Amino acid sequence: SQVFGVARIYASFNDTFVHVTDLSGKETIARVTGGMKVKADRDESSPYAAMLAAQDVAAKCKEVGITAVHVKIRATGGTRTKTPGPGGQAALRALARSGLRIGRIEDVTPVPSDSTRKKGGRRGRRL
Amino acid sequence: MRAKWRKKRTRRLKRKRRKVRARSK
Amino acid sequence: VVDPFTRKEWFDIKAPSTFENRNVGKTLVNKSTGLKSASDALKGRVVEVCLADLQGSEDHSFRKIKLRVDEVQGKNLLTNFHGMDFTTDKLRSMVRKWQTLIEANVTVKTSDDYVLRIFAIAFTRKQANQVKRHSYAQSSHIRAIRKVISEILTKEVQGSTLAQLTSKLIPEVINKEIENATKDIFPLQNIHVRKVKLLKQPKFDVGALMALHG
Amino acid sequence: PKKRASNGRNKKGRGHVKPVRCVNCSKSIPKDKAIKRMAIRNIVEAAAVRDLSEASVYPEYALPKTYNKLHYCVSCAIHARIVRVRSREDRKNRAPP
Amino acid sequence: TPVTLAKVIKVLGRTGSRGGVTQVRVEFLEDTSRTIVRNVKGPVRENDILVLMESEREARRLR
RNA sequence: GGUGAAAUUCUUGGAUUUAUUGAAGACUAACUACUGCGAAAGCAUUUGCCAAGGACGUUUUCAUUAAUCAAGAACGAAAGUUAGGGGAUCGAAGAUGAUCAGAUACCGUCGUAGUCUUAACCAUAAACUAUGCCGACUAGGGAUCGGGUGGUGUUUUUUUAAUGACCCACUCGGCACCUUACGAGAAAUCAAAGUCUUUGGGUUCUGGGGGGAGUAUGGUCGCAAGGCUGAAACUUAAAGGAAUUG
RNA sequence: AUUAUUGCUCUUCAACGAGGAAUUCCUAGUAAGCGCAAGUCAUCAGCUUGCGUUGAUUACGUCCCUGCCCUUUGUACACACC
Ligand SMILES: [Mg+2]
Ligand SMILES: [Mg+2]
Ligand SMILES: [Mg+2]
Ligand SMILES: [Mg+2]
Ligand SMILES: [Mg+2]
Ligand SMILES: [Mg+2]
Ligand SMILES: [Mg+2]
Ligand SMILES: [Mg+2]
Ligand SMILES: [Mg+2]
Ligand SMILES: [Mg+2]
Ligand SMILES: [Mg+2]
Ligand SMILES: [Mg+2]
Ligand SMILES: [Mg+2]
Ligand SMILES: [Mg+2]
Ligand SMILES: [Mg+2]
Ligand SMILES: [Mg+2]
Ligand SMILES: [Mg+2]
Ligand SMILES: [Zn+2]
Repeated sequence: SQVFGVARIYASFNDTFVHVTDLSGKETIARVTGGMKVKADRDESSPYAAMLAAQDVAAKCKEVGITAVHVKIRATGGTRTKTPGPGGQAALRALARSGLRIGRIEDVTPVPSDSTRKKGGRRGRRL
Repeated sequence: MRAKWRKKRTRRLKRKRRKVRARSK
Repeated sequence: VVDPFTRKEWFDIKAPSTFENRNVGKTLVNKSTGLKSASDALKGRVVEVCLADLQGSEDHSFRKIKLRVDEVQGKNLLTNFHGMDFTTDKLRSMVRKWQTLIEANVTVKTSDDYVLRIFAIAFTRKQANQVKRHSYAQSSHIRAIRKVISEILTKEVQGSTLAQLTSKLIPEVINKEIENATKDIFPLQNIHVRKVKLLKQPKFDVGALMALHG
Repeated sequence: PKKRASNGRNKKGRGHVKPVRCVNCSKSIPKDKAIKRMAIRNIVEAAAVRDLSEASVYPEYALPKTYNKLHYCVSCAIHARIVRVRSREDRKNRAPP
Repeated sequence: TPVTLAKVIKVLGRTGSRGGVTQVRVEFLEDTSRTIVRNVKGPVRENDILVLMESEREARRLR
């Protein structure tokens, strides 16, 4: 009923990424992060900035042509944390409350058949 | 001092007396 | 001082034959300029869409599909096939403790000579009166299940390209025959092809490609 | 003296398992000594569930949880997660809740 | 401007780390047969009457 | 980007995010457990091949062929050494941003050796159950892995079986847990750490207050680093174990 | 009685226009306002100890802050973390 695209939300710690693209992926449209919509470096990942970034994203989305979208939220992944960051659910909340539509949302965090030694060495990051 | 460091302490000490004695062979 | 959206050409994506809505989605390119154009440059992309999103029913909510774009004809961009996946959450939902994950795979060819590697996964189930709390099989068990699973897969392929293989996957007949050959060894549950990743296409051949459309 | 019969933690008839890397500090720690939590939770959250359903195509959709195994390192297990510290006796209790 | 009145039934208890806030269940008189839990700031007893400025958003824990 | 917070750093070179396809080396996630196997070190993707093994079944065979072991030998985590290959990752060293009174560190960045593999070395780990091996006896209980036996057990449908997975009883042999304690202990505890002043089943090995010291010396092994063997003079009234109350 | 003990009279007529960061005390005849007696005292209360007079607002809760107490737990401390 609507026009569909991809939301794709990389929500790590220390920042949260949102950017809508073509459903094929190649051509992307409107981005902006949390590190953008406030300056404080340490406040780069708080749900507040994430919301404000979902605001800017929704604004251009409904300014170019996308009326709907599917989200693929995503943590750092790889050999790192693997657990969803602070400002993705808030970005989700803010982009649904925007006025855009929503349909089907799977997670795409890279999970390995494990390996490549994790950083920080055997004795652990100790502090 | 930690035992392992003391074990290392004398390893060094030994390798030295190994040197000095060698000047005299 | 430009804003490429007052410059972008706009598009819509059409599915192939053996599904539901061929009208799948929309996209953006660039005006077919002399020297780098909207045609040959791209279009030949791929599209991730749940087949429950393109079949209609939800007894299909997992099982994802990759449509690849081969031929185009102005505003009407036609697609074929790139493979099939699984929703990451659905898989994670079957990998319960106290049971066996059995997994097997095989690389094989069709008539219209596409080469593919297809997958297959099953888990042992408790006997519906079992008392012991886990239920694992016995490796000699497992080995049997794989050799049979593979015996079944190498059969079901080399049908009429993916085209009929496609038409074989969608109603999951493979899943049941598996269960059939198997139940003479061990229980088992879920049992899906899970993944199938294509990987070698023959030649363009504008005939058969177009032959899936109308 | 000896503080536990599981010694550190749970390995009898093997002599070597295989280190996992701690999820919180990256410390290596034997798999069988790991301390492990299956963190399952909805992709959305508390209050977002209404807002999510409403601003969507589909009848109530489906909804998928996130399934994540968690490997803490003991010090990390103690500094936050499952830990307290228990009396000489209550230690012996392997029952979860 | 919609007014929505609800009669307090059962005092639930204190939340908010400070504790000034009191949880409570109500039943609106304008069409009864429907309960909601609210958060209050003032002192409250049973049968007191609360003005729900909006009529549908109940809460829980408070930090 | 990173952190408690930052900075060093990277960004007209469209970074970071995205998409499609490609290369390299390492690894084997989830399933994975008070679960398996091996002399121990150790061993988790598939399939082919090559030989090996325990337990079980056994009205088979041989018939004392055995138990344990100075000397001697095979294997031996990680690191490290020699000569090639490899060199993705993480990363002793070094260099750096910060922190600090200082900060040779902890945290951050760059990253040499290394990490992987072949052919040789090395022989040590809290190499741990801090508990030698064979044999007998002594007490309860529910789980579980392998094997076997029993049942007009359940389930699979076809036409009933035959299979297969499952349920109950039993029995060898495993990995363990539970409860008691006759019994043992300085206690913590322990089905052995029991069957010990009512002191003897067989055998190997090590210890004899604490330091000095695993040091000196000699011998021997090693390319080296170092391994094995290993004293004394002198010093000293404690050092140490378990439990109790603060 | 000077470096003015205190009291009185005329004159002189300052800062201070509700107070930053912070911080104190308090739940009923209490808080706050208001004086008085007593101690000291030859003379000197802007101090104290008590006293009555006028008389509220706001909680009747919790563990956020701060402080302490209790259990569990580690200890090589027991002249006991100085
Ligand atoms: Mg710490
Ligand atoms: Mg000379
Ligand atoms: Mg002690
Ligand atoms: Mg201790
Ligand atoms: Mg070991
Ligand atoms: Mg695997
Ligand atoms: Mg390297
Ligand atoms: Mg340095
Ligand atoms: Mg410096
Ligand atoms: Mg240095
Ligand atoms: Mg030794
Ligand atoms: Mg051990
Ligand atoms: Mg027994
Ligand atoms: Mg039987
Ligand atoms: Mg004590
Ligand atoms: Mg007086
Ligand atoms: Mg005074
Ligand atoms: Zn940790």
